[PDB]
Amino acid sequence: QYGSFCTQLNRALTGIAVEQDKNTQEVFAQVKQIYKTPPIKDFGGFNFS
Amino acid sequence: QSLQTYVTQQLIRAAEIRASANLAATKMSECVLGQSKRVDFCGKGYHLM
Ligand SMILES: *[C@@H]1O[C@H](CO)[C@@H](O[C@@H]2O[C@H](CO)[C@@H](O)[C@H](O)[C@H]2NC(C)=O)[C@H](O)[C@H]1NC(C)=O
Repeated sequence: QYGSFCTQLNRALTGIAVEQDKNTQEVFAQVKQIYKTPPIKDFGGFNFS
Repeated sequence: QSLQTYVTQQLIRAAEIRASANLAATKMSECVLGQSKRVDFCGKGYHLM
C-alpha cells in the first residue's frame, strides 16, 4: 500500500554498486598492454626490488 | 514523504552535474584556448589543439 517506495532504494544501491567498479576501472585501467621487466637488474646501480 | 525523497535525489544529482560542468569548463579553458602540457587531459597522446 506504500506504492513503489522500494524500487528507488534498490535502484540507488545498485547505482552505487556499479559506481564503485567504474571508479576502480577508471583509476587503474590506464594501460592497454602488459609489460614485464627484463630478468637482468642492471640499472646503473639503481635498485627496485 | 515521497516529495521529500524526490527533492533529496534531485539535489544530489544536481551536485554531480555541477562537478561535471566544472570539469568541462576547465577542459574548454585549457585544451581549446591554448596548448596544454598535462598528459591525457586533452585526449590520448601528445596534444595539439
Ligand atoms: C636490492 O636491495 C635489496 C634490499 O632491499 C638487496 O637484498 C639484500 O641482499 C643482501 C645481500 O645480497 C642481504 O644480506 C639482505 O638481507 C637483502 N635484503 C633483503 C631485504 O632481501 C639486494 O641485494 C639489492 N640488489 C641490488 C642489485 O642492489
